[PDB]
Order: sequence, then C-alpha cells, then structure tokens
Amino acid sequence: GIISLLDEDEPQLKEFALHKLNAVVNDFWAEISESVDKIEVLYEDEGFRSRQFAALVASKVFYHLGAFEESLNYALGAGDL
Amino acid sequence: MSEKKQPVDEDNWDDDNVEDDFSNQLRAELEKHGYKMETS
Amino acid sequence: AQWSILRKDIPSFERYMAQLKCYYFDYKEQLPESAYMHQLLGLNLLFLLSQNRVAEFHTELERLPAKDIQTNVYIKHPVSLEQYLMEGSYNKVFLAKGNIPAESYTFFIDILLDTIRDEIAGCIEKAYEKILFTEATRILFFNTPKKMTDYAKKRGWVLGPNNYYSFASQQQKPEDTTIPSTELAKQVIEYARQLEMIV
Amino acid sequence: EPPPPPAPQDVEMKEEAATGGGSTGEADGKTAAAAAEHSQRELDTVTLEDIKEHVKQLEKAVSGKEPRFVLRALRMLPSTSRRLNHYVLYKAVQGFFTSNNATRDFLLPFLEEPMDTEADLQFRPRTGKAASTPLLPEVEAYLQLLVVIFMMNSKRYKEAQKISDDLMQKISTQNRRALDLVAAKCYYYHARVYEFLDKLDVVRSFLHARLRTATLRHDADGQATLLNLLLRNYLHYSLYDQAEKLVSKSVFPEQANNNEWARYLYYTGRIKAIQLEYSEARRTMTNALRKAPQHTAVGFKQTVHKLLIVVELLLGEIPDRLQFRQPSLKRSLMPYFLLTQAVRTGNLAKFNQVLDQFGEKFQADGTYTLIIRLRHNVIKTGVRMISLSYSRISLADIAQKLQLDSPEDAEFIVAKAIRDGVIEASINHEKGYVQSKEMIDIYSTREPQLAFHQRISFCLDIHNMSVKAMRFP
Amino acid sequence: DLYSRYKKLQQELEFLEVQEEYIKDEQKNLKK
Amino acid sequence: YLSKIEELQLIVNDKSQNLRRLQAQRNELNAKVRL
Amino acid sequence: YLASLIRSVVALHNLINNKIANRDAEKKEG
Amino acid sequence: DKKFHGILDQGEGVLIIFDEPPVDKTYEAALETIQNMSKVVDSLYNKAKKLT
Amino acid sequence: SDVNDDVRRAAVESLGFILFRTPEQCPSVVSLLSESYNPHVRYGAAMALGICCAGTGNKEAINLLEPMTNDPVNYVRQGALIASALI
Amino acid sequence: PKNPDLRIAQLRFLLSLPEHRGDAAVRDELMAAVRDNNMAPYYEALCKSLDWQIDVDLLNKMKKANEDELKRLDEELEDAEKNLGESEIRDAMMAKAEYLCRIGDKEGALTAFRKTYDKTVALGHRLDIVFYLLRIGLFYMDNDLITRNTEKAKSLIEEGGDWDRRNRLKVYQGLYCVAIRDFKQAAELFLDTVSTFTSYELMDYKTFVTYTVYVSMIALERPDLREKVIKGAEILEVLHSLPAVRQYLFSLYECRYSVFFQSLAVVEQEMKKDWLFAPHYRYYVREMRIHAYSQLLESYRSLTLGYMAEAFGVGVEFIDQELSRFIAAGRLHCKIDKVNEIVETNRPDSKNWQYQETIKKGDLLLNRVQKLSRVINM
Repeated sequence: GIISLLDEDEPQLKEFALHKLNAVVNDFWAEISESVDKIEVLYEDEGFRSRQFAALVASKVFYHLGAFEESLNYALGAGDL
Repeated sequence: MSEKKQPVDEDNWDDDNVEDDFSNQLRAELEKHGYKMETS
Repeated sequence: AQWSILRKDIPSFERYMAQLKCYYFDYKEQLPESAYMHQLLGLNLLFLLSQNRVAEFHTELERLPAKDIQTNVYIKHPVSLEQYLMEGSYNKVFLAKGNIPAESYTFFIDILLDTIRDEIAGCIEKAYEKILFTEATRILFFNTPKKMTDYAKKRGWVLGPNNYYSFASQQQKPEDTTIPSTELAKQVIEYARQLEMIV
Repeated sequence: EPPPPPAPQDVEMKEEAATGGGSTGEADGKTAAAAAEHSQRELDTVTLEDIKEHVKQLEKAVSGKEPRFVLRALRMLPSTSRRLNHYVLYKAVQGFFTSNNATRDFLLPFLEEPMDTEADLQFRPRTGKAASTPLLPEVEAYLQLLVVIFMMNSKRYKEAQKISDDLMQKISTQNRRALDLVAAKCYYYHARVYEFLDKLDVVRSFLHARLRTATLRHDADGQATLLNLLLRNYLHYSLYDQAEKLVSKSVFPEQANNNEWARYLYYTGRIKAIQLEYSEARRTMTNALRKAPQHTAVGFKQTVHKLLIVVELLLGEIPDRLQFRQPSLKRSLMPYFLLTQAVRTGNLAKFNQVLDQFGEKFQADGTYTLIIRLRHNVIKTGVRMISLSYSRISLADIAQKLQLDSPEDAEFIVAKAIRDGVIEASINHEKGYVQSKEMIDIYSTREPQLAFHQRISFCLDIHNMSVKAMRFP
Repeated sequence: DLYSRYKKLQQELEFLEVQEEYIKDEQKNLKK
Repeated sequence: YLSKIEELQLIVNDKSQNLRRLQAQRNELNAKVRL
Repeated sequence: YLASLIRSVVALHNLINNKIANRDAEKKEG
Repeated sequence: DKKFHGILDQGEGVLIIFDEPPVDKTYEAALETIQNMSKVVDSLYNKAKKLT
Repeated sequence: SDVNDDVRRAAVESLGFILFRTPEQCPSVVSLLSESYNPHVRYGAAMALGICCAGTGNKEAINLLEPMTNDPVNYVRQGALIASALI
Repeated sequence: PKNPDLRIAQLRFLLSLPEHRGDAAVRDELMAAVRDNNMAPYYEALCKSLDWQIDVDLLNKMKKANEDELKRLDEELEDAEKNLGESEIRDAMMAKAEYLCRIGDKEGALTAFRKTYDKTVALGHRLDIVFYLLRIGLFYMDNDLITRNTEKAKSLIEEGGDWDRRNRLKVYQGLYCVAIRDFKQAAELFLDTVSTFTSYELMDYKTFVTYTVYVSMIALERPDLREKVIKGAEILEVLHSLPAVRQYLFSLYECRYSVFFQSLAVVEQEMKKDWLFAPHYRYYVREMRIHAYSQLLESYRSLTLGYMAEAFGVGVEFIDQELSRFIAAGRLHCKIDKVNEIVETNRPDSKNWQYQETIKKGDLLLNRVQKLSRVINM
C-alpha cells in the first residue's frame, strides 16, 4: 503493498496513505525498509507537505530496525510534529 | 505445556529401503537369474 | 487491472493487483463474491510465474493453499503447467496455449515465451556439440525469422549452412597456478593471529 | 481419602519454600542475572506441575490452596513467612476445618488480592507466579468456556506484572529477565487460551510491543521466545511475515536452553523448507533434529523428524533418513516409509498410488509442494541412478527404458542435469547419440587441500568456542 | 542520588579495562 | 530520563568486570607455576 | 595435510580437558 | 590371484609397476582418531553424569 | 616487562603515591602483585597497601599483610610488618 | 535330551519352508508326536500345522504317559523332600522337569531355570539351562531367550576356562550372530573346529564343518582364505567327505566365471534348507558374488563385458542390471559402460578415500559434545 500506490502526482493520496501508515503500522514494519528511497524523495520534496511525517514514521521504522541515529536526524528534521 | 493429552496414552534405520528390496523381491535373484545362463 | 494491461502499465497493474490482494487480505473475509475471485489469482499466478518469483510462487501456494487444488482449472492448469516446466518442457507450452478460454493469459504466457527464448538462447548452443538447422527450426518457430538468426548470432557465433555447431567454449583448461597457494597462507597469517589473540 | 492430604502439603511448600526463600537470596544476591537458581529450578518444577498435581487438581476435598495463599499476599517484617506458615497449617481446611471451594468463582477477587493486600516488596516471581499458576494449571480442564477470559484475566494481572515489571523498579531489577522466562511461558498460554478459538490480536502489536520493551535495553531470551511466537503463529497464520523478519533479522547473542535454540532452528529451518533454500536447511534442520533429544515416548521427535525430512526428500537425493527405528512411528506411518521407498525406486504407479491413496494423511502433511517436484524427484532419481551407474549412456537406452517417449525429452532432462551440474554428459544431436562421458581428476591434487580451510576453519571455530567456554568460571 | 552512581562505576570501569588490559602482558611475561 | 538509564546500562558493565575477575584469575594462574 | 589432520587433532587436544575442567570449575564452584 | 603391482595397460608396454607404500601419516592418525572417539564416548558418561 | 627489579620495586611504590585520595582501589590488585617472582615486587607490593592506605585500618588490607609477613624471604616480611605499623 | 526334540524343531523348520504341503507336516508330525511323551511337538503344531482328528487312543494315552510321568514326579519330589542332599528335589526333579520342558510348554522356565539356577555354583547345570533357552530359541525361533541365555551365561563367563563347552558357547553365540546379518564373529568363534568334537548337543560334526565353512568362506581375505580353507590340514578330510563343498572352495579360488555359478548353484541348493539361514539367503550370496567381482575386477583395467559374458555363459544383458545394481548398490566401484564397453576400476584406498572418516567422526561425535558443550549455562 500500500506504499507503492504513491505514483499519483496529488499529495493528498500521500496524506491518505500516511493516515493508512499510522493505522496499520502495527504489522508492516518491513515495507518501508524497501521504501527508504520514497521517504528520501518525499522527505527532500519541500512543498510536499508530508516530509515531516515521513521523518516521523521513518524514525519509527528506523527505530524498529536499529537506525536510531537516522531516527535521530529525522527526529531533528521532523519539525514540531 | 509439552504434553496436553499424551501421558494417558550402523543399524536397520540405515538399510531398510534397500532392505525392502531385500524383503519382498529377488530372493533367488542370481539363482534363477544366475540360472538364465543355462536354463536359457 | 484490465485497463492497466490494456495500456500495458505493469507497475500499476501488479500494484492494483496488490490492492486486490489487500482486498482479499482484507481482515473481513465476509465479503460478497466477485466473478473474477479465483482467476485474478490466476492472473497473479501467471505473471508471477512469468516474472520468475518462485518464493512468491510458494507464498502464492501458501497464502490460500487449500482452495488451489480443486476449483479453478485456471489455478490447477498453471501449476500442473509448472510441473510441465519442471519436467517435459518445450512440449506442452503451445498445447497449453490451446487451452485458455479466458483471454487474458496469452499476454503473460508471451512473457513465458520470452523466458522460453532466452533458455533456447542458453540451452541448445554453448552446452552441447552441434545441432542441425531443423531443430532450431522446430523449437525456434517461424523457421527463419531474424529472431532465430538473432539467437544464433546472439550466442556470439557465426552459423554454418544447415548446421549450428555449439563449439568455441571452455578454453585454456584454467588452473589458477599459484594464487590459492598465496592467498590460503594469507589465511594462515590471520590463523597466526588466532595464535596471537589467545595468549 | 487419607493419601490426598499429605502430598500437596509436602511438594507445594517445597516449591514456594525454595522459590520465595531462595529467590529472596537471588534478588538479595544483588547481581543475579544468570544465577536465578530457583527461578529456572522453579520452572523445572512447574513443567513438573503440569505433569503432577497442580496447585490443587480439585483433589477430592475442596481445592483449598487458592483460597489460602493469595490472601494476605504481603511480604512484610519476616513473620509473613509465618503467614505462609499459617498457610501451611491452614492446609487442613480440607481435612479439619470447614471446606470452602473458591475456584473459578472467587478467583477473580483473588486476582484482585495481590492489589487488595499491601505493597509487594520487589519479589514479583511470587505475584506473577500467582498470576500464572492458578489458572494455567487449570488449562487441563479443557472446557475453555467462559474461563478463556478467566485465564486471560490472570494474564491481565500478569500484564499488571508487566506494569510493575518494566514500569516500576527503575534501578536494575534483574528479575525482569526471570519474568521474561515466566512471561514467555504464559505467552505460550496466550496461545493456549487465545489460539484455541481465535488469534492473539492483542499480542500482534503486543508481540512487537513486548518485543519493543524487550529489544535492546534489557533483552534476554525475549528476543527468540517472542520470535518463536512470531515464527510459530505466522505459519498457520498467513506468511510474508518471515520476510518481515528478513529486514530486521536479529538472533541471540548467546544461545539459550538447547531445547529452545533447537526448536527455534527447527522453526526457521521449517520456514526455509517452504522457502526452498535447500543448502542451509539440511544442516540447520539436522542441527535442530539432533539438538532436541528429550521428548515424550509417544512422539514429537517423530513430529520434528516427520515434518523435518520432507524437503530433504526434495533435495533431489536423500540419505535413508535417520538412524534409530521407532515402532509407534511405524503405527502412525508419519514420514512415509512407503513413499520414500517409491522415491528410491523409479516407480510411478505405486508412487501415485501412495499419493492418491493416503491423501487424508497428506492433509496432515499440509505441504503439497512436495509432490509437484517429487514426481520430478522420481525421474531425476532415475536419471541420477542410471547416469551415475553408466560411464556412457544413450537416449536409446534411457529415453525409452524410462519411457520418456522421445530423445529430446531426455535431452531436456539432461539439459536440466548439466544445468544442475549433475552429469558430465554430451549429446550428439545428429543421429541421436547421448555421447555421455565421465570427467576426470578425482585425485586430492587441489580439492581437499582447498576443503581443509573449511575443515580447519571449522576446527578453529571449535577452538575458539572452547576458549570462550573456558572464559566462564 | 543517581548522579554519583555513574560517578563511581565509570571510574571503576576505566580502571577495570586498564588492568584487565594488563593481565595479558602479565601472562605473556610468565611464558617468557 | 537522560542519565537515569545510561547509569543502568552502565551497571550492566559489571558483567564485563566479571571477565576481569577471570583475568586476575588467569594472572593468579601460572604465578605459582613460575614460583 | 599435516594442518588438516594434525590441527584437527589439536582441536581434539583442547576440547577434552577444556570441557571437563570447564564444567568442573563451573558447577563445582558452588 | 597373485600380484607384483603389475597393473594392466593395453597400450603402454612397461605395464607400469609403481606404488607409494609409506603413507603411515594418515594410517597412524586415523587409527588414533578411531580410538579417540571411543575416548570421547568414555568421557560422555562423565560429562552427562556430572551435570544432571 | 622490565628485567631490572629496583625500578620494578619503585614502580609498585608509585601506586600509594598517586592513589592515596581514593586508596580503596590498590590492595585488590596489588594482592595479585604479591605473587611475583622476586622480593622486589613482593617488597613494594607489600609496601603499596601500607603507603596507599596507612591513614585507614583496612581489615582486608591487613588480611593481605598477614601472608606477606608469612613469606620465605625475610625483609619482605619485615616490610609487610612496617607497612602494618603504617596501617 | 537335546538333539531329538531339537531335531523336531528342525521339523518345525520343515514346517517352515514347504508351506503348500500338509503331508510332510503330518508324516513326521505324527512320527515326532508318538515318541517319548512329547505333548508340545503336537501341541504347537496342533496350533500351527494340521489339527488332530481325535487324540484319545492317538495321543491322550501320551497325556496318560504324562500322567504317569507326573505322578512319579509326585513320587519323586516327595521322596526327595525327606532326603537332604544336593537339593535332591531340584536335582532329581530338574532332570524330569527339564524333561517336562521336553514334554510340554515353557514351564521349564520355572521348573528348570531358577530350579537349578537358584541352587548350583557350577556352570554345568546352568549351562544345560543356557542350552535349553537355545533349544527353545529353536522351537519358537526366539529373539529373547537366545539372548537371555547369553545373559545368564555371562554371569559365568566371568570365571571358567574349558575346552569343549565354553567353545560351544562360542558356537551358539556364533549361531546367534549369523542368525541375523552378523557374519565374522560366527566364523571366528567357530574357527577352533578341533575342541567341539562330540557332545550330546551337536548335530553331525561334519555338518558343523559345513556350517563353519559356509560362514567362514567370506570375512576371510585371500591370504587368510587360502590359509584357512586350503592350507588347513585337518579340515581337508572333513571337507574331503563332501566333494561339492570341497569343489565350492576350489571353484571360487580358481576364479573362473561359470563355475562360480555352478558352484554357487550348489551352495544355493544348500542355502534354502538351513534353519536361521533361510531368512538370509540373499545378502549371503550376493556377498559371495560381490567377493567374486571384487577379487576379479580389481586387476584388469582393459576389461570388457564381452570378455566377461563369453565365459560367464550369457552376460550381455544378464549381468547388466546385476552389476548396475551392484555399482548402484553403493559398493563395487567400477565403470559400467555403453557399447564402448571398458570397465574402469578405482583406488585401493591408499590416499583419497581414507581422507573422509576423520571428519565423519569429528563432525558427528564431536558435534554431540558440541551440544553437551553447549550445556554449560542453559
């Protein structure tokens, strides 16, 4: 998958899909590990709104894997969220 | 748990598959097939 | 999905197919029955078979195992066809192509034709001695395209008349003269480090 | 009855005497993360409890320990050991006094009684023992009707022992690990309460959340016990979760109990069965097979061997399996003596007679991917046997002696045999010659002296395991 | 406390790694 | 928390101190052999 | 060959007294 | 029946007789290790007995 | 590591000089230094507990001073008793 | 027991292989049933062989002889309870009570086994007991009691030293070995053929010479083969009696091709009729021919199955699947071929094949102590 769905140019699919991410995050820690590059692109996309939340759940999943320091740098660049 | 129902109720383990062919078949194997040379 | 294969959008095709796998992975099994419910797994089985994903073939045979045996001859036929790819290959492909009444599977058994033709491009020359033109005529169909020419020249070898030798392979009888005698005692160096860390 | 009173009075006080009285010396043995000498002894006697008499297997008078011990659950000034000695003298409520049964009815306010009484002075094995040992030795009643939620409630007060475990005593308790031993066991009782009728939906994100609180900071044995749960529920439950391991594979730093590490390597090797990684699976399932020698005389080692050797039959070749014949196995016909007989024969009619005839037991296999390449293992066993026998063999011999109907079908089997590197055959595709041959240089010029870095790398590994083994005293 | 606790065990930790390092040279000299 | 768990995983280093007691045990070994 | 056979016997040297004296010193410590 | 290491070669002529008899390295080592495994079995009852 | 034993003797005399403020570290490991080959490192090993801790009356350090005045060599027993007079 | 009813257990082996007939059942079933108060030799073959029409004038006069024998037991032990000798009850009644085990069922366990086993200190009476678990291991063809007499025997193998009878323990332990596939210990334990001349438990000593040559012809490498079965002096007479037995050794040692199978045909015609060998006439005789192809296929290297098949008889395809099952049987490494037809042998295990078993043991048994090595902490 439900993260691969994000080839639509409208970002409100990505906010719908992050609304899915914090919902069914309790079973799907693996898919973001293949979707690291999507969190890198959507993180480095400025006017795209969900870069801060991409740093949030990227800190969650890299917290889960063991990248606590990239969870830390995302926790820095994650904003007030 | 480990039980849950059950407390109420170079050896053979090496050979038994070829020894099956030494259990049902080829008893007089080269002693009828050894007899093919002169019976036929 | 039928529009994604109508336009040949494969990532959105298997992505919408992954959506449908999330619609039967939907945590309420108590759903009404769509008419394509099994041959969508036949689609996923077929292209998932053609893209060479065999652990996906086994979690295909494992995510819904028990219903794959009896119903949907478009499930039983690609897995007995997988037994035909396992044993008796190049003998039942076009005969199996003679049996798909649900015309959406020819598109992906053409991808199975692609994984046929590369294995012709690896399994009749450079593994044998010589094959005559008529066997490449049989298994390489249409009897002289620039396709079987493209395979005969794709091996990196120039054809003879009425013949395809499978020569010019496995040269020099390689030996690796003294390199393991160097590097394995280079392993013995850190074996002496294993004499070093222990006092 | 007169023989029912003295025995639980004896063995029960022998349990909590060493349990509380020795675990007192364990947590008062201020650094005890590996001693736990009545914790693991106590769990050895709780595995003995499930065999023997329970807290009170309703032992023919009233089942009175349950209205006895959890009352006044309070470890004050050491006359509360004399409160437990009052709980020795009050064991004649069955014999002398008014018999009052309070099982399944007052056991829920009895579960409230470690909170109804005063402060637990940091010996949680008694209290979580009182959260497990009442109702999990009542799983053996097997009705599982409205007491599923009772045993589950005892595990909710175990979750209150998780709150008082990792949410209290913030200075290096080291009973947290022993409560991961007891907590993991009653997570198997979450299987033995939930999984009789549902799935452990709490312990999905609480599997990963108990893994979260048992990840790195104070993790010991929660890693691969929660990963045994993770690995074991998600086989009957649908897969790809073993691929959810693959991005976050973390195994033990040091191996646990050899039963646990044994069965754990059996679980993940049994995943590599359906993953068809045939190289690692034979040695980790061999390791797992030999590493669990203790079992009940009616089986589970024949279960572990039976569901072990199927992909070993699917290797293309197999040895004739194990080496210690079992007759109750012979009665149950579990790992298919007759079918592996059909494997080492090149037979097909009796082979598919075993397949078609025994399909109700192939249901008990549940691994029908065996046959789809196991008939192929019959034909590759045939061409491997004949090709291994003959120096040269031809398609005129084998292609119709094994009734493959044509030369080119056998040329496809030898295409997959040279593709598998099985045979060094050649085929003259002009007249129909398999101009097969056997390669040379079997001598020990190069190959064993290359292999001696595997033999001696193995040997130096056992050197260093012997050194690290020496490092303990 | 808390602040003094890793103000004892840190110095004990450095000292312990120091003479723990010295032991190998001790036992090395014993062999010589 | 900040140092309230750093001190705890720092208490865990007493297990590394036990290996040092094994080390001083090794120096106690062979000292009477050389004597 | 001498490394293979002989160092396998060096493993066979260390393992026996290492295990026996190991668990003597282990479970005979208390 | 009898022997002098006169191995048959139809197309050599010398019918080459050759051998390397002293290879007692692996002989004595293998004969030791066969007994060594019996010694480790002789230790197994001490090992499995002393523990539990 | 040195072969000269008087500089070894001073070298184990340095410990009470540098570690008198927290003196409770030394005797646990200078006890291991008491098993030396020579009465030099046995000698200054018998000195370091004393000159490290002499303001105190450490019963464990005393308990290590008793086998040091139970030595075969005489003046290391003497130095153990003088360091005991220090303690 | 010993030898008559032992031979009636050999008549139970005559019940064994001809099953389709009931006449060679009933002839010496009756002839064995009428002699010497033998209730059991028609009782278990009353249960197994053909039944009896009646037995009143047939065999109940022999249960009447069992009644006279039993009432003089009721004379004898009551005359022996007055006497105070060498336990006169258990001696004078161990004789007729081992004879009671000859009459009927296994009640000679209680009235033989412990009856003199609880009394004696010498191994003669207990060795008669051991011989009787042997013979009841020939009646029922036991698995238990022919091990339990070794079990009782090893209580007195610890002290002894004797010429005939302890070598007979070596003999019948030999028959226990080669009752199943255990071959060399029977031959080596028979190999002292001198000391076993004639005791009242033997069959024909010449047939003992045949049995030790049948179990001794293999497990005896060619210097030891000629050194025993050819260079044996006193054996040459007791194989000179039976010429085909003497021919069999001389046909195998000649190393021909066809007289392997004429001779082997003779030993086949013997090796049906031998009790506790008739379950074992496959691997013995493929052991014969694997010895033959082993000793014959090593020296040649320019070998061809045309040149084999000329002198075997016919072996064009007749030894094809034979030697294919032999190479494919795990042993006999040579290279069977297509019509190029060159058979190529292997190493003598001087260099290459020796380099395996060290790691075969250093993986397995050393891995067992890897697990017990992992029993340190948990």
